[PDB]
Amino acid sequence: EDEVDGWLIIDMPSDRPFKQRRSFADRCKEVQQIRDQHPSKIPVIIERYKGEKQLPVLDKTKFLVPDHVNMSELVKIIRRRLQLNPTQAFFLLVNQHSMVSTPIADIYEQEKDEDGFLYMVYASQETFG
Repeated sequence: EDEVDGWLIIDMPSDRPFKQRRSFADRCKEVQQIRDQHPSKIPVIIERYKGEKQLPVLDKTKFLVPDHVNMSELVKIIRRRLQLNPTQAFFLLVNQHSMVSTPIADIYEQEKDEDGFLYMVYASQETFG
C-alpha cells in the first residue's frame, strides 16, 4: 500500500512498486511465459520495504529461483548480494510474514499472487501482526 507511518507516500511512476509500474495483464503474461520456459523455477518479485531506513537498495527486482531451493537459502543469497554482516537484522517477508526450510516451490503454490508472481519484501525489522 501507499501508506507508511501515517504518511501517504506519493511517487513518480518509475519509483512506484512493481505492481503499480506494470499492469496486471503484462505481469500475468510474463509469468505465463516464464513458467513455460523454466517450469523448474519460481518467478519472484523482491522489493525493499517502503519504509525501510537502514538497508541498502537491491540492484534487481525480478528473480528466477530454482524451485527446490528453500527460503533460508534465498535469504542468504539476498543477504550476500547486499553484503550484509550476520549481525545486521534482515527479514525477507512473504505477505508480511518472515522466512524456513520449506522449498520455495511449496510456498509458491500456497502464497503466489493472482498474477502468478511470488511477492517478497525485505526490511531490517519485522512488522507486527
